[PDB]
Amino acid sequence: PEPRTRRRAYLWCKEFLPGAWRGLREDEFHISVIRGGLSNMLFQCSLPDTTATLGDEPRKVLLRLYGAEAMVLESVMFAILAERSLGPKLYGIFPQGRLEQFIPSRRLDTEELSLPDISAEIAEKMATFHGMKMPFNKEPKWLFGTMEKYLKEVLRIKFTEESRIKKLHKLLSYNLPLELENLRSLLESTPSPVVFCHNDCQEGNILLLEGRENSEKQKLMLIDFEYSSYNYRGFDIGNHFCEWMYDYSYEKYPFFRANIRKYPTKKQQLHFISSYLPAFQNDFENLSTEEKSIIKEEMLLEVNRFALASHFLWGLWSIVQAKISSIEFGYMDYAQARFDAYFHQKRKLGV
Ligand SMILES: Nc1ncnc2c1ncn2[C@H]1CC[C@@H](C(=O)Nc2ccc(S(=O)(=O)C(F)(F)F)cc2)CC1
Repeated sequence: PEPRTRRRAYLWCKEFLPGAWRGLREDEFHISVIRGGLSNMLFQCSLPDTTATLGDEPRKVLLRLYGAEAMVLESVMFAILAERSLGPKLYGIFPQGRLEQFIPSRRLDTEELSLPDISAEIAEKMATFHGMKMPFNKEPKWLFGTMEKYLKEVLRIKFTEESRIKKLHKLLSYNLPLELENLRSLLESTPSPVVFCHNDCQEGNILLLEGRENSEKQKLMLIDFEYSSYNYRGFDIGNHFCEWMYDYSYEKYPFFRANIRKYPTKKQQLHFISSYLPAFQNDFENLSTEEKSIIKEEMLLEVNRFALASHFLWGLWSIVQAKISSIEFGYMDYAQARFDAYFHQKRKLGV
């Protein structure tokens, strides 16, 4: 970072954080980039090793700059999740960004989502997240409201470059407005409890906590709640299952691989929900084998139907990003991949 912003960040840390941060000079302030870009930039700020801690205060903190009533809701949500220890602590909030607890950890990779212990804990963390009471609108308008929003943007897109017109053209040929109504119809007739959903539960949004790699059941934290809202539970689980097929670490264009064969098997899904249901309804454990098994089979139909909305939603989303995003990513190919998966899943389900 340039000297002007380095100023900004020094002051935030000095003005907002307790103990040693308070009596610290500009010439003892360490900050380096974690993630650059023009939106949601991340930086680690730290004390010198030479400087002694006074009280509770942390040695490292993460600074997050927004870059680019939405802010009120996200801030409140983040504060609340920090109070309940479900997210990183919140140390500072200001117009340009926030200071949060730095969680020593790494992101999971796509392959890890299928490891039984990992999958089981995600299901447990997700169930916990789904139990949160939040001061937000409890009507499930997010999913279809967001899909309509992006669809309407998609119909207005026009591309200057030539290959992009052809790609958009193939996508528009599916009759997106009509297909959206097909989806709504299917989902309106699929019962799914409304709950506080993460809405974006992918490997890059799950941290594996340092020094807990040997723990069986408490080694992960869910992060990045920008899309979170009251939603059908089926979406969050179906969305997460879709995320087994996609790997965003791929180092060449289009900067992702899709592997349709990596969608969880019946067995792997059952592994996930068998960890989910006990964690979401505490007395589920005490049902009869028969009653448990009826609930589980029903739940598989549910999440596999909702997985269609994941394909449809991120497909549309991805067309819009191709237009407006600064990030280096093959959006249009990703959109085609999500729609291919959408039509494949309808075939699999017989819808
Ligand atoms: N509160 C949080 N919210 C979202 N993500 C978080 C949070 N806390 C941690 N993380 C991820 C953890 C894993 C990962 C990470 O640590 N990356 C990273 C860390 C440090 C550097 S560096 O400063 O250049 C270094 F090399 F160390 F010197 C560069 C990159 C990304 C950040």
